[PDB]
Amino acid sequence: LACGMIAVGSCNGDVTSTILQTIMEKSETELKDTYARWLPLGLGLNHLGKGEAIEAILAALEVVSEPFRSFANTLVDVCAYAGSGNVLKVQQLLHICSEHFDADMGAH
Amino acid sequence: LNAKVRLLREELQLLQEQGSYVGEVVRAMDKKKVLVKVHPEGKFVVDVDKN
Amino acid sequence: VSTAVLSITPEPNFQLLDNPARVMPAQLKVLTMPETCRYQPFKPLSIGGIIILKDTSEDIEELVEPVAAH
Amino acid sequence: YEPPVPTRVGKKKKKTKGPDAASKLPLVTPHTQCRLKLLKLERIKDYLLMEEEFIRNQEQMKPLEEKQEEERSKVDDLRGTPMSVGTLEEIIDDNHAIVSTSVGSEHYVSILSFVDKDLLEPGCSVLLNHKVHAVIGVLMDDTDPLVTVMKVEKAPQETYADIGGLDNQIQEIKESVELPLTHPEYYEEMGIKPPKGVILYGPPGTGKTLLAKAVANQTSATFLRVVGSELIQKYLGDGPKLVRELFRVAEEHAPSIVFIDEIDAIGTKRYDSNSGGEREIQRTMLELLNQLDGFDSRGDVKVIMATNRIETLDPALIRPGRIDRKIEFPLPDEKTKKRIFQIHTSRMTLADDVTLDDLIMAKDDLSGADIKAICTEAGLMALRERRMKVTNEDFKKSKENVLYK
Amino acid sequence: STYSRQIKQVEDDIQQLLKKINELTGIKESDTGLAPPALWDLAADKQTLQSEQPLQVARCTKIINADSEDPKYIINVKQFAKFVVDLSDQVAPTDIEEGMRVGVDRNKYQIHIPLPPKIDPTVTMMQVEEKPDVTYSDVGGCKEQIEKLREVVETPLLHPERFVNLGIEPPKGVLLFGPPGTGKTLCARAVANRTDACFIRVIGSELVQKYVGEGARMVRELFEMARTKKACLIFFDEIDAIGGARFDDGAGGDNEVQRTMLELINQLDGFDPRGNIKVLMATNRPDTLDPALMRPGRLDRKIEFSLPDLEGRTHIFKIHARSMSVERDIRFELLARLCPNSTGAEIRSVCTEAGMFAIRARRKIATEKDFLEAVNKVIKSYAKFSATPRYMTYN
Ligand SMILES: Nc1ncnc2c1ncn2[C@@H]1O[C@H](COP(=O)(O)OP(=O)(O)OP(=O)(O)O)[C@@H](O)[C@H]1O
Ligand SMILES: Nc1ncnc2c1ncn2[C@@H]1O[C@H](COP(=O)(O)OP(=O)(O)OP(=O)(O)O)[C@@H](O)[C@H]1O
Ligand SMILES: [Mg+2]
Ligand SMILES: [Mg+2]
Repeated sequence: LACGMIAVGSCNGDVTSTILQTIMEKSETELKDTYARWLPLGLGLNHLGKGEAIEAILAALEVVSEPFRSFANTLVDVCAYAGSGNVLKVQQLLHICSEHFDADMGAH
Repeated sequence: LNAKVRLLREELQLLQEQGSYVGEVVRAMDKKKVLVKVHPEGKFVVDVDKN
Repeated sequence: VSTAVLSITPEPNFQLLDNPARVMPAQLKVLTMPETCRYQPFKPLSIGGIIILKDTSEDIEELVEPVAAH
Repeated sequence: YEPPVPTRVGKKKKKTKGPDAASKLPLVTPHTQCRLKLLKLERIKDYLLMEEEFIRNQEQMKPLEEKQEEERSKVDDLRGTPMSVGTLEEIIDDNHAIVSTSVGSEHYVSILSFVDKDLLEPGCSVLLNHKVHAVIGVLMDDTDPLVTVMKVEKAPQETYADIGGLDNQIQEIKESVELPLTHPEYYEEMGIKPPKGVILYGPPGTGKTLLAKAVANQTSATFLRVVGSELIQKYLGDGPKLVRELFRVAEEHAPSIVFIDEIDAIGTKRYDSNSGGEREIQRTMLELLNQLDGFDSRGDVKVIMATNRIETLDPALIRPGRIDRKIEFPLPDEKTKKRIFQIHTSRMTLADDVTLDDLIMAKDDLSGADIKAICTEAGLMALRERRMKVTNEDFKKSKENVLYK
Repeated sequence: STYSRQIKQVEDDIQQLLKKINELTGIKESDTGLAPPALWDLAADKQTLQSEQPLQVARCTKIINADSEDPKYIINVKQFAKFVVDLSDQVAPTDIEEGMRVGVDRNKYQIHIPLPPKIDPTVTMMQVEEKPDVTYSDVGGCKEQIEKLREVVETPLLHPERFVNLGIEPPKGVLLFGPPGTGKTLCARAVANRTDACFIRVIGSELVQKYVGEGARMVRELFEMARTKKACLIFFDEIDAIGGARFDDGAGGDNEVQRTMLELINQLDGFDPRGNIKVLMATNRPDTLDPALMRPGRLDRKIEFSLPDLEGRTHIFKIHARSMSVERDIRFELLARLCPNSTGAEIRSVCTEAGMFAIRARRKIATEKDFLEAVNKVIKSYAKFSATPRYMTYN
């Protein structure tokens, strides 16, 4: 959260790399903790409002285990398109919200 | 004559069916509802028969 | 449906009935075996019931295998 | 045991009435057919597309029990039939209330979820289940016959062009009841609220009610007309109650214009049907004082009063803040008399031997009502002789008819 | 105009889309008081309809054998009947008292829930729920009057600790009096805006009722519901409607209104303590009020809203011309000097008429000449209809 707040909207390479390293170094059971939810947020804070600069970041996040991968991807994508009004991204988010699950899988 | 007899026998059962209240219509509403005032019993929002 | 597109983006006239034949009381007046068949009924086929059949030929007898009770 | 605590602040219903509800789409600017308005409309359209797809999906995988028509049918089943009409006596909790049926028996029942809980206020007519008396709805109260009595349904046909000589009076009344509605930007840019009240005073027949009719013709606000003598009731407190309800109805139909015609007649006339004497009239006047300028916040309600005896009114009633403008209607002068005669004979077919100059001085204290009566009675005399052309003899008989005898 | 065809196309599409959305979601009826379907908890509604039984409202009358383990309660079920019942197992015996409203079931009428006392809906609506848009900054020339009013009606509620420590009992009643338009109701609205306790506005004409004893009943219920709050303020605007002095004119002259006033007086200072209610009355005819109502313990403070002096009139002119688009050199002191005995309402009308004179001339700025004409029209020309000279004999 801090390193994101210092480097908010800056697309800092060092912060992105170390956040990715921390995220993929953690175990799948470790990612069940909600404090891990802050790891993408700072990453998302790094690329706040940048837009289409997350495709490399999204490709990197693809290797992360699930359901934390969906949470991280949604967080960073939203932070990238923050304050833009892109109706396409809102449509994607509403499609994510459409399919409901009978909690653990539905965090994102 | 048989129809008269049959109607007479069914009339005994028909007369035991409860009578209908008499009300005054305040106004019709949507979805075939009517605001009525039963004579001693205030107001009601009642349905309307299909006929 | 997919996502909405946003701003940007010949009955037959006869039937062959095998033996035995489930024949209606009305079917009897309209049922008649093929002419070329090797068997010919004794009484008219419209009478119904159990009918003996004269055999025109003396070939092998392709009888009907009895079925077993349930 | 502990009493329940409501989560809603206050006990009154929501002030907003008759809104666009869910159709409150954002106001797109500019109204000009430009690409920016086009883009804003497209953005609204894309949000509506996304909403439509989402709602369709949710209803698609919703259970057969949970469907819009199925849920409406379940609401109907929960309400049952018939639905009794009771009175909301008290809101004990968010989902609990004390309601009294028409037989006078009270019940502590439960307010169901589908009830519009912001429509619930004490004394409001509620719809209850026939068996369990649980609140299942709120009955939209029909318009009161008194509401119909005040409201002027059809605008009067008298326009400002039918008024002669009252140029200054027309200007003053327009600055208070017409200009604030048609051109509020003047007042907003000047930093002043419009003149609050207006009272039209003058000798009888000078055109006060005619000017009120002209205002009612060219107004976009609801027009309520009440005669002062109508405020005198037969029972104690019914006068103040009537004034309170008149201004409540005025507040309901905002913007509105309240025309209290012949206000002085509340005091200058004594009727034996008034149980309370001058004291009940004074209490009604105090209620009128509170309504004109009192504790309760007043919406877009404009008050017009008319009287031919303004010296008999309580000075606190017409004080500034209650009635800002006091417009005088003097007896017409010769120019105004000629204009009035031309106005009321415009549809007439006058004879060549009839001159309005002679009729201008029929009486020294001639008013517009006298001139209109002269014209009407002269037309009546022409009708008696089966004529369409009004002669000077007809007007001569008219003068001796209306003015004298 | 080049976009007009596409404008109408997309507008019609939006309207059709809105109708389609309303088709699936809801928004209909609204005459039977139906909430939007997004708030429909139908399963909970069914569970409430089954589990939560209706309860008829009755009034407990007498408790027989309250000491023993079988206390019987005589209840009066409104217009229905009278019964001898027992409490349900879920109600403590000490939670039901004689004379209080209870709610009982329809089968055995056993008392199920104690209920709040019955209050007239007209009395309930008298409490203020939307505070007025007037602050103390909108009242000019009443510094001492506002201070005296606040240290009685606002300070004890805000900081009671300053009073209990010194054994100090603050005054519990204020009468604002003065000529019409001087700012009595304006100061009351300021109090209601600043107050945090329950504020109830009562107009004297609202206490006049058709039937005998009804006004006293409304006063009693007003003070009953005012006592159901930790701190409360009751405003009696135009108290001279019912607060007139008692008299005997042979006939029954104002007997019922005198009984209403006597009930109000008994509630203010009688055998029973009033409570934490701090009353506030405003009238332009304080000479007509009953001497018992004008007595300390019922109206402890008597704040006079006399006509503003020169400084007060200048302050009012500044207050009302604050948002005016006035010229640069408006001599508001001169304007205040030009209307010696004028209420604040006349000053507000002077400002409004100066603005109207400027507007009528199609000018966006009001000059000093406009204010002079406004003074001539309001203070001088309208002086025939002034309520001031007659009403300062009453105050
Ligand atoms: N100045 C005028 N110009 C034209 N017509 C007039 C004028 N004054 C009066 N009239 C006519 O006289 C009729 C009656 O006058 P109106 O009722 O308006 O008078 P009023 O001053 O309100 O009287 P009242 O005091 O009796 O209520 C009007 O309908 C109108 O046709
Ligand atoms: N001291 C003041 N400072 C500023 N404005 C004032 C002052 N006094 C009166 N006004 C203005 O004049 C108006 C007069 O209305 P207000 O409710 O104050 O009168 P009132 O004293 O209650 O009169 P009444 O005795 O007729 O009820 C106020 O709404 C306000 O705009
Ligand atoms: Mg008239
Ligand atoms: Mg007042």
